[PDB]
Parts: sequence; C-alpha cells; structure tokens
Amino acid sequence: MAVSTELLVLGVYGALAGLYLLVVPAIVYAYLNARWYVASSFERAFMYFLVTFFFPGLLLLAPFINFRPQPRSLNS
Amino acid sequence: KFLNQITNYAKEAVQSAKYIGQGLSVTFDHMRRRPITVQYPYEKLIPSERFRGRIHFEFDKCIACEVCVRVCPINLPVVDWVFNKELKKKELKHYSIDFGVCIFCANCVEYCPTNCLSVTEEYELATYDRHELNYDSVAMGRIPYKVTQDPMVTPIREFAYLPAGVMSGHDLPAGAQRAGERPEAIANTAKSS
Amino acid sequence: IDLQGQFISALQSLGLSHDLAKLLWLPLPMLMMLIVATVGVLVAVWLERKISAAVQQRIGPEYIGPLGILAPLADGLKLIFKEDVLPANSDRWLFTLGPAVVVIPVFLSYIIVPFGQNLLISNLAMGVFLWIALSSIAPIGLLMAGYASNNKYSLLGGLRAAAQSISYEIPLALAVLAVAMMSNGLGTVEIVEQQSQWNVWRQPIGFLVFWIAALAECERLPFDLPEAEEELVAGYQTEYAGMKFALFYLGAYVNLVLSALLVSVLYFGGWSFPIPLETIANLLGVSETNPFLQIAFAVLGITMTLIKAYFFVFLAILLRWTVPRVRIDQLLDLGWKFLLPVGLVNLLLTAGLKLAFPVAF
Amino acid sequence: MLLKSTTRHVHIYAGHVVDGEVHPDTETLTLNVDPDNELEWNEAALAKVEAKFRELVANAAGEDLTEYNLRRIGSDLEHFIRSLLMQGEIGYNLNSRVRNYSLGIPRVNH
Amino acid sequence: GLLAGYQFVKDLESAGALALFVPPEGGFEGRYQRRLRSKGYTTLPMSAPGLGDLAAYLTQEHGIRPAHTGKEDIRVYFQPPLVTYHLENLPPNAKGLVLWLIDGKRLSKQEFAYLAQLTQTLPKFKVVVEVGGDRVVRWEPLADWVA
Amino acid sequence: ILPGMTVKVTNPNDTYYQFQGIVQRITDGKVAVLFEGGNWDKLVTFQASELEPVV
Ligand SMILES: CCCCCCCCCCCCCCCCCC(=O)OC[C@H](CO[C@@H]1O[C@H](CO[C@H]2O[C@H](CO)[C@H](O)[C@H](O)[C@H]2O)[C@H](O)[C@H](O)[C@H]1O)OC(=O)CCCCCCCCCCCCCCCCC
Ligand SMILES: CCCCCCCCCCCCCCCCCC(=O)OC[C@H](CO[C@@H]1O[C@H](CO[C@H]2O[C@H](CO)[C@H](O)[C@H](O)[C@H]2O)[C@H](O)[C@H](O)[C@H]1O)OC(=O)CCCCCCCCCCCCCCCCC
Ligand SMILES: CCCCCCCCCCCCCCCC(=O)OC[C@H](CO[C@@H]1O[C@H](CS(=O)(=O)O)[C@@H](O)[C@H](O)[C@H]1O)OC(=O)CCCCCCCCCCCCCCC
Ligand code: SF4
Ligand code: SF4
Repeated sequence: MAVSTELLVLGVYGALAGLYLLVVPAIVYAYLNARWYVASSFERAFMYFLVTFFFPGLLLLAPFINFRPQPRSLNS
Repeated sequence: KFLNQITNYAKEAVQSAKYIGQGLSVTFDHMRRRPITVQYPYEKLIPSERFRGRIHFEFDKCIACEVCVRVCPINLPVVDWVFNKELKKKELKHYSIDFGVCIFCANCVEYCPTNCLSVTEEYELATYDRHELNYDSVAMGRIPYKVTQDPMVTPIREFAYLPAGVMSGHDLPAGAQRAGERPEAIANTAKSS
Repeated sequence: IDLQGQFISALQSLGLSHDLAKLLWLPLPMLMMLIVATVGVLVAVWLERKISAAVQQRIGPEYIGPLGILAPLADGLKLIFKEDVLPANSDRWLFTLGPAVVVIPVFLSYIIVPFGQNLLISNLAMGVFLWIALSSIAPIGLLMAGYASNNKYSLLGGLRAAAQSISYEIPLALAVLAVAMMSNGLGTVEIVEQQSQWNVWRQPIGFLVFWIAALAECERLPFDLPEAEEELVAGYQTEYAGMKFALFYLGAYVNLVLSALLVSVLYFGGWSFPIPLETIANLLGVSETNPFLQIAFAVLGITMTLIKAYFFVFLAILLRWTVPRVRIDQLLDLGWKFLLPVGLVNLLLTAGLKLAFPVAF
Repeated sequence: MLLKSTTRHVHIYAGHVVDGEVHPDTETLTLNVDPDNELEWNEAALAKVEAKFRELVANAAGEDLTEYNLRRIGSDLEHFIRSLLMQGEIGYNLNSRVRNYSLGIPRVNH
Repeated sequence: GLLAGYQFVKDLESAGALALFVPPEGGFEGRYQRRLRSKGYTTLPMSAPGLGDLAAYLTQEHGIRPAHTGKEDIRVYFQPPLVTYHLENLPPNAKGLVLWLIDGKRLSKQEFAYLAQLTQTLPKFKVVVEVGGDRVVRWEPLADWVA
Repeated sequence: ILPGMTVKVTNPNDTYYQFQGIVQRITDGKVAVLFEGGNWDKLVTFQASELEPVV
C-alpha cells in the first residue's frame, strides 16, 4: 500500500525529469527539423527558445541522431 | 543661441533612435526568409555549360603538334613524341599535365585541332601530396564525375539556368528549363506562320 | 516540499551531527548554479552562432551535432587541448591570472539569481549592490592582461578595455538605485516580491539606462571595442591560445546570461505568469503545504524566468548584428554625457514620485 | 629587431638562442636546420652541414648584414641539403607527419 | 553505433580489399584508419584520381615526367613501385601495409577488380577504397560491389 | 550507342537538355559526350538512357 504522497511526489518529479530530458527534447528535434526552412520570424524565435529551455536534454541524446539527407533514388 | 542647439540635439537623438529601430525590424524580418546557403556536401551546385574544370585527354586523337604546349601561358603540357619512321607519322609516348601548376584557362582546349582535349566539370580536385597531381595520359580520361548522378547530392542550378523571374534555385519543380526557347524551337514556330 | 528540510532530516536520521548536515548541503546548490551557468553559456554560444546565421540568410553549425548542438562542446574541448604559449618577455604570473580575475567575480555574482523563491543560493542582504561591487574587479583583470604582455598592441587594448568597463559602472548603478528605491531594499527576492499583481512600467527610463549600460560592458557589437577585429586585432586577447583564451571566450557569455537574468528580475520578475498567480485560490489549492501545487508553481516560475532571460539574450545577440560600432570616443560619451545625466534624472524622478505618491512606489 | 632567412629546413637568424629566445646580436648567425623534421639526420651529415655553414659565413663575407645576404646564405645551405639528400646521405622522415616530398620524390638514378 | 570495436580490422584481414561508404563530410572514417594503424598495419593514402594504369604505378616502375615550363627540356624520373618500395620500408614489427584510396568513385570497375585481385598475391598488402555513399560508415568487400 | 556517333540529350531534368554532341568514350555503361560549342569543347558523362542517337 505505497499510496503515500511521499512516494507520489517522487514519482511525479521522476516522471518530470524524464519528460524534460528524454521525451520533450526528441519532440523538439522532430518539430524543429520539420519546420526550419519554412518557419516565420516569431516561429524561429519560439523554436530557439524551445532549444534554450531544453538544452540539457537536447545534449544528452544529440549523439544518437543522424539528420543526413537519406540518399535519394538516383535513376529517377 | 542655446535653444537651437538643443532642438538640433533632439532632432538628432530621435532620428538615431528611429534609424536603429528600422534596422532592428529589417534584421528581425530577415530571419523568416529561406537561407540561400548551398549546403555543399549534400547540395552541390551544378556547374555551367562552359565551366573550365579538369582537362580531359583522348590519347587516340592526339597527333602531337604541341599547340597545347605553345598557347599555354606557362607551356605546361608535357608531350613526349618519338617520330616513328614508317613514312612521317609522329608517335605519342607520354602526354601529361601537372594540374598543380595548371591555371585552368583552357587555351589548350581552345586550340586543339583534333578535339583531342576538352574541359570537364571536375572542380573537386584535392590531394595530400602535390606529386599526385601530375596526371598521366591515362589518369586524364577517367570519365568525369557528373554531380547529378550522385545518390547523396541534390543538384542545384545556378542563376543562369533558372526560369524567367526565378532568382533562387532551391525550391524548384522537376520540369524547369533555362530561360527561354532554343533557336530550333523559334525557327520551328516561325516555319508555321 | 523544501528539499533542504528533507535532505537534512534524512541525513540526521542516521546521526551525522545535525549541525554538520547543514554543512553537507552547501555543495548541492553551489553546484546546481554552476550547472545552470554552464548550460547557459553553451546556450548563449549556440544562440549567437545560430541567430547570426538566421539574420544573414544562412545556416549555422549543422555538421557537429543534429543541429550544431555539439558546436560549443567542440569549441571548448579544442581550446582545452591547444598548446598554450607564453611570449618572450611577458610576465609569467599576471599572464595566467588576467583571464581568471575576469571570470571568478562573474561567476560569483550568481549568488543572487533567484529562479523563483527559495530556489536561489542564499538570498543576500546586499543582493544587487554586491553585484555592483563585484562587477568592478574585471577591469583589474583587463589591466592585468595588458600589463603582463610584451605587446604594445595589447596594452593599448587592455587600457581601452579597462577604460570602458569603468565608464558604464556609474549609470549601471544609478539604474539599480532607482529600482532599489521602489524595492524598499536590495535583496533580489525582496526586490521582486514588490511585483504582486513590473518595474519596467514604472521605470521606463531606468530600464533603458540599465540595459544600455549592461550591453556596454565590453560585450556586444554595439560596442565590443576590445574585440573589434578590424580596427585592432583582438585587443588584449591577441596573445592567449589555449584554455587561457577560452576563459575570455567564456567569461563574456556568462556575463551576458547574468545580465539577461538580472534585467528579468529587476524590471520584469522571475515569477508571476503575468496574472497574479498565488491568487489561484479558485482551484482551492492549499499552496502552504500542497505537496504539488508547489512543484507546479515552481516549474511555472522557472519557465517564466527563462522566457524573460531568453528575451534579452535574443535581443542582445540581435543588436549585435543591427547597431554599428562607435569608435571609442562616441562610446565614452554615452556614459558621462548621456547615460550619467539620464541616470541622475531618473533617480531624482523616482525620488519625487516616491515622496509624492508613496502608494505604488 | 631580428634579421632572418627562414625557409623550410633552414632557419638563419642574427642572434644567440640563450634558452629559447633569440636576442638579436649583430654577430652570431645561428642556424636551425630542419626544425619540423622533414628528413632524418645522422651525426656525419649534420657535421657536414655545420662545416658548410661555417665556410659559407666565414670564408665569403665582408658585405653588409642586410636580409638579402642572409637569404643568399640560406639558399646555398638549402642547395647543399638538397644535394646531400640526392646523394643519399640523408632521407625523408617517413614518420606519420605530413609527408609531402618538398625536395623531390624518390627516383631510381637511371 | 556511436563507438566501434575492432571488427573493421578483422573484416579487412579476412577479405583483403574493402570498399568504405563514408558520409560526405569526411571526419568519421579516420578513426577506422586509426584502428587499422593501432594493430600494426601501416597506411598510406594516395587519392586514386591521379594514378596511372594502377599496375605500372603500384607493381611495376613508371617514368614520371615533371612540369617543364619552357625551361628544362623533357626529363623522366622513374619513381619506384609505390607498393614494392613501401613493403620494404615497413617498420620492424609491421603486420602489413594497407593502401587507402580517398576518391575511389573516379576509378572504373576494371580497376576495382584489379585492386581486388592484387590483394591475394603480394601477401602483406590490403586495400581500402573510399567509394562515396551512405550516411553511415559502412563497409563491404571489394571483390563484391562489382558484377 | 557507340563512340564517334552524334547524339542528343533527352532528359528534362538536366542542364544539358536537347544539347547535341559526339560520344568520346564509353565505360561501365555510362558514356561521355563532347559538346563542341561556345569556345571550349565541353565533355560531360551521361547515362546510356539519357541520350538519343540523332541521325
Ligand atoms: C542547461 C540548461 C538546462 C539543464 C537542466 C538542468 C539540469 C537538471 C536536470 C534535472 C531536471 C529534472 C527535474 C524535474 C523538474 C521538476 C522539479 C521541480 O520543479 O521542483 C520544484 C521545487 C519547488 O520548491 C518548493 O517550491 C514551493 C512552492 O513553489 C514556489 O515557487 C516559486 C516561489 O514563490 C513560485 O513563486 C511559486 O508560486 C511558489 O509557491 C516553495 O517555494 C518551497 O519553499 C520550495 O522548496 O524545487 C526543486 O526541488 C527544484 C530543484 C531542482 C532544479 C532543477 C529544475 C530543472 C528545470 C525543469 C523544468 C521542467 C519544465 C517542464 C518539464 C516538462 C516539459 C513541459
Ligand atoms: C563524500 C564526498 C562528497 C563530495 C561532494 C561532491 C559530490 C556532488 C553531489 C552530487 C552532485 C549534484 C549536483 C546537483 C544536484 C541538485 C541539488 C539541488 O537540487 O539543489 C536544490 C537547490 C537548492 O535550493 C532550494 O532551496 C529551497 C529551500 O530554501 C533554502 O534554499 C536555499 C539554500 O538555503 C536558499 O537559501 C533559500 O533562500 C533557502 O531558504 C528549496 O525548497 C529547496 O529546499 C532547496 O534545495 O536549488 C537551487 O539552489 C536553485 C538553483 C537551481 C534552480 C534551477 C533553475 C534551473 C535552471 C533551468 C535549467 C535549464 C537551464 C538551461 C538554460 C539556461 C539559460 C539561462
Ligand atoms: C561544471 C561541469 C561541466 C563539465 C564539462 C562536461 C564535459 C563533457 C565532455 C564529454 C563530451 C563528449 C561529447 C561527444 C559527442 C560526440 O561524440 O559526437 C557525435 C558524433 C556525431 O557523428 C555520429 O556518427 C554516426 C555516424 S558514424 O557512424 O560515426 O559515421 C551517426 O551516429 C551520426 O553521424 C552521428 O550520430 O559522433 C561521431 O562522429 C564519432 C565520434 C565518436 C564519439 C565517441 C563516443 C563517446 C564515448 C565517451 C568516452 C567513454 C569511454 C568509455 C567507452 C567504452
Ligand atoms: S591534344 Fe591537340 S594540341 Fe595537344 S598534342 Fe594533341 S593535337 Fe597537339
Ligand atoms: S588549362 Fe591553361 S595552363 Fe593548363 S594546359 Fe590549358 S592553357 Fe595550359
């Protein structure tokens, strides 16, 4: 019966840590890789704010990502 | 005497503030436009139709008249002929060009009488050892690069091969032509009325 | 929650001399602030290189990490492994000390950066005044980097650097003075808790003076005189190679995140999602000991601090590529001829408005 | 101020290296054959180079100390070094460094 | 997978001639050359576009003709075989000599087959040819990739 | 498609569209066409499919 709030707060900020440095940074990579050459000025500012806020999380899984252009069908 | 100086000071300060606000707005606007960067390693810029790249040499067409050696600004192309004695025919033994000394002016390609010498679109020459830039008669043909036939490069036309009114060549359809009609098309239209 | 309470209690549960537990906790915030300062430096370098590229229809670093995220890491690790040079007749001990005296007091001023209440290292009684006093040691560092060089190129740069850092210290103090008039005090938490329903709307001139003075701390291309490449090669930095140069490269961006956070807390407030949040009694939350509401409002306060710090970091590294440079004499006329008179005028105006209308001041 | 003739694998100065500095002197003419180790040296070859340097600085010098004459001495020293390398007294370093044959490629003496 | 063991060296010793597919930014294959060099193998890269028959340059001799520029009438040099001369100048405890070719894309299928066949004979001699391509540093035996 | 023949280019996605040249060399399935025009004879390599042996 570990329904104690002393454990539930540990659970909630242990989930918050993962959301901050494991989950939302990947969504930021995805979103900011999708809308980069088409974003407006304010959207660019918001994207850079998003990188600023989650930088500690973006650093951790940065080495595990390739943004290379995915070789194309040449004959076509 | 003293009020004119102050009104000039105010008319200068407010002007300097407006002319900074305008530049700030212009710069904050600039970051909405698509970057013109031609991201070279994966977005190589396809060269023109007259681009003077590495020289190409067809050993079979050379007659060893040495005009390439004579119109060269620095007499660069080494031609080693022996003049066989069948009736009069010169024989070619070794043709070479030190591309480390080369100037890429293509005077040699302009005055080759036998179309034995040509220019290519290989601008990607680079070595760790300059002594490897001296091209044999065989290392010169080698069937040039053709940036377009590369599975990891999205070719990008330059300003002279983009349709009318188009300035950048990044977001381009798959059916663009250079600027206008070719001469054969204009003559064909003139042929029918 | 009061993580300090839990830490000291759980550490005293197994003995360990309760008074000693309070000594075993200081490293925790003293390195949490170091962590956030280093991440802020990495963010500032990345933002500069990626925003200057967007402004110029370009692309910043993209082949280091996914988005050039690893670009500051690479630029730092390189400077770590670089051979350090010490020229022929230069001094040996003031050389390796300039870049450290220009850095230590820039880090030490992070004692007073709140990031929400009870979320700062030891809200001090001197607070912003301690920062005004500590920001006066860097000129000693620049004079030290210039005096310990056999290069007359760089002594002239150290002098014109130490003469600019003292020109923008009187207006930078006269703006904080007008803020402390309203704030009833000097501690940053006590300065910000006067925003209970923002000082920018009542100090519209002191804000301008503070911001200009902070940008003119040998920081931004509006001025950046000792870094103005064209007129002179790097000024005093022209002889530092490895980590000694990275200390300059680093002590100039931390001195920018610091100023952004300080403008935030002085004129805007590291709290207060704009509505008077703590009047969220409409959800019947017992904040007092609510185990969560506490963490929710903590996250809201951190986000609201970082939004307004990023606003000013963005605006500074945007003005870097918008405002043309001034020689050195059009610079020393901002202070002492425009910023000092306007600072005094703002102080007298705040005094007159506080004596006449003691409400709202 | 210094007066020097600095090229690849020859560095003539006009001072005395006391511990790593240079200290212009107006009569020392220091020499620093092959600092970057393009070649591999022997005890006899370095002695030959020093002897050539001495007979080049001493036996033929009554002229000014302009940088022109310093270059003129360095050029002769480097021609001597190239001759040593041609005869085979020394050779390229072959180490994992840049390895660009600045004095010529290896040939077979036909 | 962001960090590599020594499978590259084992695969090179097995096949003899590999064909890299490095990404077109050129900073992620040097570590594989360093792995090769740490085992005992010595490398020498020579930028394939610029070699001759590949049999006169690697196995036999060949007369290099430098750039006379109006002066110094045509002279030949006859530089020694770029392989048989470097197999003699190996360090004392050397496991072999692998040949690195940077721009392998310029060569032809005939020259690739020749370089593959040359590995079986001439024992202490392996070959790596950076044929351009994939966005990860993958390899494949050079006997394959052709025909 | 053999060397020496005069060919034209039929590929709308190429900068050398509807150009005419002469085949200089063919290896490994790809050809090399020389366009004699302008001033300097150009030589570029096409696939065997992006040509047409004009009469
Ligand atoms: C490079 C830059 C970035 C690098 C990241 C930094 C490295 C650290 C990585 C670890 C991240 C995991 C931590 C999870 C965050 C949740 C913890 C939290 O919020 O804890 C908050 C508590 C709250 O403290 C208590 O807070 C109480 C109430 O909140 C108060 O807080 C303020 C003071 O008044 C407000 O005004 C508010 O109204 C007020 O009530 C009382 O003040 C108590 O006195 C006080 O002890 O403090 C605490 O332990 C917090 C102490 C740890 C600090 C770490 C915070 C990191 C920021 C994460 C933000 C996430 C944002 C959303 C994530 C998901 C994406 C959407
Ligand atoms: C035997 C060998 C031993 C050797 C020891 C060495 C080993 C080291 C041990 C492990 C290393 C861990 C390092 C970090 C752990 C985290 C500790 C922590 O969580 O420490 C918590 C600390 C402490 O403050 C908190 O303070 C409150 C308590 O009040 C008291 O707390 C303070 C201390 O008293 C103040 O004095 C306050 O006024 C006082 O009243 C809270 O409720 C907690 O109790 C208390 O811990 O948090 C704070 O200090 C606030 C500072 C953090 C704020 C975070 C904002 C985060 C920034 C956003 C992140 C993204 C940034 C990227 C972009 C940046 C761009 C600008
Ligand atoms: C106040 C406190 C502050 C203290 C300061 C903190 C200091 C931190 C120092 C550490 C920083 C290191 C960051 C490294 C990031 C990075 O490598 O870039 C990512 C790049 C990107 O390319 C990658 O490469 C892959 C392609 S490929 O196969 O390499 O070609 C592919 O994944 C894609 O290209 C890309 O993902 O990876 C590489 O290119 C190859 C480099 C290999 C890196 C080595 C792995 C890390 C090991 C650490 C050592 C552990 C030892 C034990 C291991 C057994
Ligand atoms: S290619 Fe032309 S110029 Fe050169 S030798 Fe042959 S015929 Fe003469
Ligand atoms: S490109 Fe210039 S230098 Fe080279 S062979 Fe032709 S004319 Fe001579």
